[PDB]
Amino acid sequence: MGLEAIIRKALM
Amino acid sequence: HMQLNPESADLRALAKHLYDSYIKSFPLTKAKARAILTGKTTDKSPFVIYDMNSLMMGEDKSKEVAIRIFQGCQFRSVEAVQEITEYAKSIPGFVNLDLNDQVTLLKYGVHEIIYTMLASLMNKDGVLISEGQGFMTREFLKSLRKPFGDFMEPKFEFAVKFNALELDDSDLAIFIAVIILSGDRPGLLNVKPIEDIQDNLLQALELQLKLNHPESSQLFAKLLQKMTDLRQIVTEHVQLLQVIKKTETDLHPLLQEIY
Ligand SMILES: *c1ccc(C(=O)NCc2ccccc2)cc1C(=O)Nc1ccccc1
Repeated sequence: MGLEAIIRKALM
Repeated sequence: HMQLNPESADLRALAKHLYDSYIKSFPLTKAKARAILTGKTTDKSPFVIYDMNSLMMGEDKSKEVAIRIFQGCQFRSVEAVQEITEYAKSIPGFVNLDLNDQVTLLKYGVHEIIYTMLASLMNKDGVLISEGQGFMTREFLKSLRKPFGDFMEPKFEFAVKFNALELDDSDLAIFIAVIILSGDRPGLLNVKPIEDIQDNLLQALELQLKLNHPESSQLFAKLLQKMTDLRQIVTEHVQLLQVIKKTETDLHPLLQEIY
């Protein structure tokens, strides 16, 4: 959940 | 007979592309880390945290030390995930995957890559921190009260074995790309496109290790065997993350703003 947030932001 | 043919030349070009991107994404490289650890650099000598008094002084050069140290670990892992994601964007084909598959790959891969690359910054004595500005001893970390005392120790156990393979940044750039494009991660939508990129990266890795390691004929196989060590490390790591959430208190600022 927290990990996925950071990943999605960083890919954008 | 290995030949320097168009196919091999392209695999060397793919290896260089990843190496260059690796250098751009990752502030402290294994080449520089090993220079620091062996005292063969002109850069500033790291401050050594080896006891409670050297921790206090080091926090210059939470009421609870073990918690403060875990807090710094947590913030560093957010930073590392950002660096690995930037790297992942440079791997040919990766950003062209379904965005859900890109996310799945990184969510299941980042911990394996974090402990692979943390080994570059580790020796029998300890680990470089603050991009090589500090050195925290393995035994000082082991001295932290349960459950923090046993948090990093399995990553040291992995790293002294891993470091014995004497991989360099050129080897590691491809190895990490292979980890990211693992078609066996749970919940992947479209597996074959991932397998196809992994297959090309496995060819590039195998050729890298043949050219770069004339004295270990089966280093490629030895490296693929290290993925079971990494999976176990991450399985055990995730169990410890939970116990710490259940039994302790402590978010990174980026995470607070995302909500
Ligand atoms: C230190 C403490 C916690 C974690 C970790 O896996 N936390 C879970 C998490 C949740 C959301 C986003 C990121 C992470 C990792 C560490 C750790 O290994 N830190 C580290 C990483 C690289 C180099 C040095 C230290």
